[PDB]
Amino acid sequence: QIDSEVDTDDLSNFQL
Amino acid sequence: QIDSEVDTDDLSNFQL
Amino acid sequence: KYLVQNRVTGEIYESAQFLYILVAACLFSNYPRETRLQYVKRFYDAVSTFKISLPTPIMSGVRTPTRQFSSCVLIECGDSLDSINATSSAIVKYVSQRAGIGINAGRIRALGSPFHTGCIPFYKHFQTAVKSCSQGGVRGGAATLFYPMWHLEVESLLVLKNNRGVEGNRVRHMDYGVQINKLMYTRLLKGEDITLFSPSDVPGLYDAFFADQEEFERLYTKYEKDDSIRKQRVKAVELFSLMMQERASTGRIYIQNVDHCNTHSPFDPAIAPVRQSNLCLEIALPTKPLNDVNDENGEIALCTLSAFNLGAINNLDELEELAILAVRALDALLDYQDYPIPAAKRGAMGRRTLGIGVINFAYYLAKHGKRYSDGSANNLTHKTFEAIQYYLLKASNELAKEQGACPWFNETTYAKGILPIDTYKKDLDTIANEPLHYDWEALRESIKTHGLRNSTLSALMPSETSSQISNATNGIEPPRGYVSIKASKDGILRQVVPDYEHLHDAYELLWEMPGNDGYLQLVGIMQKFIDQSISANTNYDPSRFPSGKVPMQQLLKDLLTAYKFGVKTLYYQNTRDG
Amino acid sequence: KYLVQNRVTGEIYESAQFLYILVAACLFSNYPRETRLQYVKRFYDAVSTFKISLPTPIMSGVRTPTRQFSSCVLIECGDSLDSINATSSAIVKYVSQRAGIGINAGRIRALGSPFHTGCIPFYKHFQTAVKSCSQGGVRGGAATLF
Amino acid sequence: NLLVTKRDGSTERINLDKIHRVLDWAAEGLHNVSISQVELRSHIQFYDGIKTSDIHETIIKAAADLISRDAPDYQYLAARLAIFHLRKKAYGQFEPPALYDHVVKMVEMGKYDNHLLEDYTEEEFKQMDTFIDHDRDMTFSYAAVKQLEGKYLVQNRVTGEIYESAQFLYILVAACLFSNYPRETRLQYVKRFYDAVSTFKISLPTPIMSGVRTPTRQFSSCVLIECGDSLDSINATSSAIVKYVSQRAGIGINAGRIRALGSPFHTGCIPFYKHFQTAVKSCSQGGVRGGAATLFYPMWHLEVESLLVLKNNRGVEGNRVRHMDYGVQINKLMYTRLLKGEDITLFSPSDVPGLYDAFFADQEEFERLYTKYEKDDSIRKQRVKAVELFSLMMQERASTGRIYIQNVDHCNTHSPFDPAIAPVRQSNLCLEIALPTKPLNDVNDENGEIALCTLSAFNLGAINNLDELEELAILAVRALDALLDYQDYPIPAAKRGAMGRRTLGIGVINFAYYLAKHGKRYSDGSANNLTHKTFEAIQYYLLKASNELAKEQGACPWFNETTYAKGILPIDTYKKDLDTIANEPLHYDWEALRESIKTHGLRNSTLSALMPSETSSQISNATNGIEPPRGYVSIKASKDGILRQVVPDYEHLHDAYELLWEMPGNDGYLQLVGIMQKFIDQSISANTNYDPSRFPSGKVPMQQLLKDLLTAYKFGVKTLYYQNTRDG
Repeated sequence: QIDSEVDTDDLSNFQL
Repeated sequence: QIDSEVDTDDLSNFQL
Repeated sequence: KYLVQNRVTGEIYESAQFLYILVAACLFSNYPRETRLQYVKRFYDAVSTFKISLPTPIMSGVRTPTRQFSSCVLIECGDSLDSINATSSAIVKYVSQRAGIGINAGRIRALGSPFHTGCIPFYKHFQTAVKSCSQGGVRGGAATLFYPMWHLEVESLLVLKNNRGVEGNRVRHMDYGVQINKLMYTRLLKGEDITLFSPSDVPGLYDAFFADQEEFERLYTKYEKDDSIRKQRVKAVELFSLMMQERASTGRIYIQNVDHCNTHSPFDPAIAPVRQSNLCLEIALPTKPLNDVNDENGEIALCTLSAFNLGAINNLDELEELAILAVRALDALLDYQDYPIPAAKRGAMGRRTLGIGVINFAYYLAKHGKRYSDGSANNLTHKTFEAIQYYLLKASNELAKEQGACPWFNETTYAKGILPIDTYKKDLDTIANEPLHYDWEALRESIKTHGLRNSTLSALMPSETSSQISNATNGIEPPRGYVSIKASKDGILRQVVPDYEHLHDAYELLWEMPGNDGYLQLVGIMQKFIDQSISANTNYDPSRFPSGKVPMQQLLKDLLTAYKFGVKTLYYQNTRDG
Repeated sequence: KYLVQNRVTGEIYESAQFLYILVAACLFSNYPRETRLQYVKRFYDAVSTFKISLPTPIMSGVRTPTRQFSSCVLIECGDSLDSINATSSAIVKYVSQRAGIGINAGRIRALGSPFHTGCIPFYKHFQTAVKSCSQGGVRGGAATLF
Repeated sequence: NLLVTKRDGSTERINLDKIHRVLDWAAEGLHNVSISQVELRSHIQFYDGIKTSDIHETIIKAAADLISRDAPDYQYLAARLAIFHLRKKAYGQFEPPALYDHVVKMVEMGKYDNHLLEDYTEEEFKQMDTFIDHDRDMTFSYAAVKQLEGKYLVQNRVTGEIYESAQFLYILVAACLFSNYPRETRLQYVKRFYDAVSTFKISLPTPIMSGVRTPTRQFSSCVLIECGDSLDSINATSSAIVKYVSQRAGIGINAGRIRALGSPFHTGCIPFYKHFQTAVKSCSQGGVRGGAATLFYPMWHLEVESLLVLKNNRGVEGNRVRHMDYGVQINKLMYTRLLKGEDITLFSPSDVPGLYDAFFADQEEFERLYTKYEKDDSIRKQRVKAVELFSLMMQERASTGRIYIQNVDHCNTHSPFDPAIAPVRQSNLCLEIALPTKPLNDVNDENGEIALCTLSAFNLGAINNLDELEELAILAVRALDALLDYQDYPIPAAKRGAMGRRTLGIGVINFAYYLAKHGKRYSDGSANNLTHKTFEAIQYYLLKASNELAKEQGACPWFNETTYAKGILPIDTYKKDLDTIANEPLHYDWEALRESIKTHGLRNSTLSALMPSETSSQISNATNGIEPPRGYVSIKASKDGILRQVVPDYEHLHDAYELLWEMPGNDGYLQLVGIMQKFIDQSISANTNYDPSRFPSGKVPMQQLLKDLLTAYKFGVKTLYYQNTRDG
């Protein structure tokens, strides 16, 4: 199974 | 699981 | 699989060197007498010494009375019954000849549109077309179906191979490719909404999604604001999580970054956009919907494949001769093979698209003392794939001088003097410093002037059969173990990785990788040069994570890493069992 | 399912005798003026006094802009891919117009013949063609295969 | 290029040399650690525009992922990197501010208690700052830092902001607890206590370590409540439980007095037990998460057969109370019926005048009353076979692991308390606490007594010799005694217990490591004499510290209720069978101490108890309490990754260690517990352990379960805590 925990603040840093 | 076999004669020797 | 034989009596009629020599003889048979047997000899030498690998249909059929050699077909469905029927008919014809199918069904309008009944019943009909020539509803015939992430029915589409649901909402025996661009990912990063639309309700949106990112954002936000347009709003974090959950559980929900496929592409997206991929996610070619099986205005994309054996070459300059042999052999096959559907002949004769990849990459890295996971192979990979693409382009450019460029060469970025070295994802500059070693400026002018015989030359496919015959590691993938095991009527079939004796410590096995970062950087570096895409895998070992469960955080991180390094597609997700 | 109405808004536009007289008027519209209204009256009387019954596509549709009135179609499939595809395409077209289908697929060669894979995968394909325009699973599209 | 986003928001460029230097710093003195390996693994995860905090966390995790038994020093590489990251996150720089500047800022913010600025002058804070060695932050393992970061250090839960570092925690705990001391000794005590805790010689419980220096006064984590046979007492008990569990306390509940089903209270114990369970879990997330209790009853209770099966997961809902643990109370007489293969008669306590009291206080009076009531035909009773009752208990103990034993005779014949005045009639949640209680008739009943105990532990691996315990006992006893006057008391009856008896429970951690470095083991009797010597020293020096505190500040108000007050010592009252398993002589002058105690008293009615540990031992990288480790490497799940901890000094001692499942049986461990109990004031959270694979057909015989139970009794073991069964 997978852990559904998503930290959106951790992702908000990323640049595409 | 556990084996329910109890030898009371083996215990009767013990001193508390 | 290979040697000419009688299925019924079990009789075998040839040996391997007769196979190799006659494939060579057939493919080069129309060549002039001054060069003919010279090409035959050199091609024979190349294949018999495992430097070039050919696909099974060629290896089994070239020299025999058959002309069925097309194994890779891409069909785009239009939003009409006539196109749905043409698509289904074309699938049936091709799967009867053993082809894998890429189906674009993203244009089909959503459930409830003023076609009322939606995509899923039509998807079911594509699935039965796909399996129409299969043993018992499964054995034989395979497809991957493509749709945009913003489709109004996407939430229903994402769960189509979830084995726990009602039958009228499940289409489990096709794989799926979800199409994404920068804008979708930005909504994820910002924690905002993604608005879902039926393509029938949003003029120009679908086209712009592939061809023009500025025009997509202008139209998207415009339609988001317009209250008259039917729409559903969902959280970006929720939609992405659902996709990745289904990707993780099935291993067969794929990703196509459609912007990358069109900004970094041999094709001018204003004329010939890349709007889908194939079954295995490495092919990236223009298509056009049919309104009838025999529609002459349609375009079904076809691609002929082969591969260089990176473990069989002593140095990269050997690729000059090998590219000449490979390109010419396959270009000859295009005029040789049969075309059951007019629209597919149109694609093949118009663009003459080829997809030449590699095998034995892991062994190649091992013998150079490099690894996947640590960045140590970055510069070597850059050097290697420069050489591959340079020499492939040089071979096709020279073939064009000799025989003429492809009829639709003018639809390529190549025709405009644009090269993959101009259009790659610039973030790659931060992960490799390897200089170009070949004269791309000269090639640029030579291509613009004399053209290319073939609109595409390179694509990185998976391998199994081909790599087994050369005792090569599979495609670009690290091996799972030192010994491979296959079940056979003749007994347990074992194969040991090439040169285990000397290189066992140099090899990096699949599950020895601490993460996907290093492999994804290597794929990005390859993609700088590759014309089409790469069948890139993601891999996760539950035992490496707390409580034995892979976090959604990491799944999304790797997805975003792939995008940032210009990765065009994502193929299988592998999860270690245990 | 008979009276002309707005399915979205719930509005009913006509009443039963207007349906009957107009079905009569449309069906006999191309008759010579010498006999036309005579046929219209007699047909109107026949249907409105229940002596003749007509199918729902005629009853709901004749008088409206639609010309889709076929509800009963029979298609025979030949033993070739071209015919299988033609048959499938024909089904899809007709089931989108609400038709019931009779399919003769008995010509299709058996599993293992010198089409190697047999009848059933193609039967499955005809079923999806039948259900291609149905709610989502079963609701709508009907066929009998022979 | 690779751009890096700073803490402000500006994009600087990546400094690989600066990262390499920090890693070089963290690697100082460590062996078998590769900096390039850490760099390779983390730098592949770097992307253009990655922010600074993320680079820090990436290399920390990279080091953490390389922790193994072959390379244990990665534990300290990762920790130092984590410590470095925690400094910047709190102070904006590696070097912490001056203590005074730190305290003023923190009081301003409302994170520290303002009494700190009242009780100490700026100049005293300057002086305290000279005691501090911030480089002691470099002595924590990775598991330790994680514990500090998550549970200990003052922080903001919502924003994730961390406000202090570990040495500020240690110095201010010291400063708060010794704040009422006179100026001539004050900062001397502060310095020595600080040194003791910061060098891991003394371990403090989580509520102290997290809360002492902050505005909170909730530090009570261990409460013992006795329920009387009335609705008024049942209601008072429930109310007191609710108040205490809202403050995060573990509960020991004595409900043995509640009359049996069918008594002329008609409906029995179980519905009331259910009500205690909901009181216990009244402040818990979803019916389980938070709040914990162990409930106690005598083996001879009329409802015992129903009570034994309360956490059996296969039964009807109205006969199951599964989310409390249970402690069955037994004495010599019960065991004798087992040995003789006779009956045990069950009674409702309401039907048997004086029986319940005698059960704890007077074994002769118990046997006189028991046999008397057995003969009396007018008394309601049920008879069962002793072999059957014991087997049912041990079956449930084995299946759940959470049916506990209390030998109530041992708890009262070998006890700091005179059982005629202040009998020990229950234990706590974890079975190491053994204190007098009195039922309440109302929440605010001033005649009730709820027992409370403040805990700590000596780190046996951090002391170079046993005489070091003299100073450490002084520090530990005085620090905790000060906490008693410092902490809040939500229930009057609990304040009565704490102020009347001033009970402490100081134990040990790192016992297994201690035995390993002395080349001894649990299972073979080789540690018997060393254990006797060790626990003599612990108890002697604890008593000496409390005796001296009594000279200085006065003995506890209820000192006269102790056996100590009568000139009776644990060395007079221990189970005599211990004489056969150890020959180690007493090394300290107990006769002098005897007279000194009788004359000057003890500040604290109890001093010692052997509790389990997890958090505390992790922070010191110690083995847990007195338990042998299950393996060389411990694993915990974390949002930050897999958390590993390697047993102390694995490199040199891996062969000297005896892992839990390497023990052929429980005999050796039980003898060690018995030897400890000779000296310990309260009890010990003693585990029993069984590996099915060691037994024929893979099943643990009831014969062995009973044998070990009887061995425990014979060596004077007071309680039995968890039964562990190896899975596999």
